[PDB]
Amino acid sequence: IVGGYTCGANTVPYQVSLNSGYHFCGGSLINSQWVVSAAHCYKSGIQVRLGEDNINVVEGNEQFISASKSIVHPSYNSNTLNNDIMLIKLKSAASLNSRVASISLPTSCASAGTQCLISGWGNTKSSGTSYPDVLKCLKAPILSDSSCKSAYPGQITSNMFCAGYLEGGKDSCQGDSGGPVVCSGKLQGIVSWGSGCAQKNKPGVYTKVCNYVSWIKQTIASN
Ligand SMILES: NC1CCCCCC1
Ligand SMILES: [Ca+2]
Repeated sequence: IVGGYTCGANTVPYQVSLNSGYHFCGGSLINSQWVVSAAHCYKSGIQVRLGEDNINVVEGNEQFISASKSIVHPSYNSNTLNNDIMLIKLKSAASLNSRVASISLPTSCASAGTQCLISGWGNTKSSGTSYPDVLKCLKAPILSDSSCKSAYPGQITSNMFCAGYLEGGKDSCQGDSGGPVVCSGKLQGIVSWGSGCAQKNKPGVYTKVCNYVSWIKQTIASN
């Protein structure tokens, strides 16, 4: 997260870190045994880490649970990043509490102008590299479809939205991939892609979760 703030320990209780020897992606806990992330975060050997703040120190509220399976969206295209969504099932159910909690799926899509919370352990620099150990947060509005399409001609599908600031300076970045965009207590987006981070007229692009609610529910119900 570039141009954000330190969230505070366990203030984003649905935020997970995906770890394969190291943090490589964010995710969102949607019930006791399932996490939603980006399809471009797919890999084998995933351990889901819940209750994290400092991802380099065991602080006492963590639960470490290996994934039993991952399900990438059937229509995910890794070239265009259309349908950039994946479900991860935990080998055992997480113990839910104030610091480890699921985030509700949307019942309807969020509109341009809606204020959202974006979070993750990604790069905090727009040029060069610095990775924070503690969770970073960014408050950012959803942008209009027209401004999103104007920013990224030929690349924005009906399964994507832009959020952030056309002036730059505030954005998600490398390592935030797969993490949450939460608006009015609902998971509306997944950190997906962008051209660099925090660059003028290149806001972050996010997977439009409301389009996938039926798929998520049905997949969970049979897996
Ligand atoms: N805003 C994006 C975050 C996802 C990873 C690519 C970097 C820029
Ligand atoms: Ca920790």
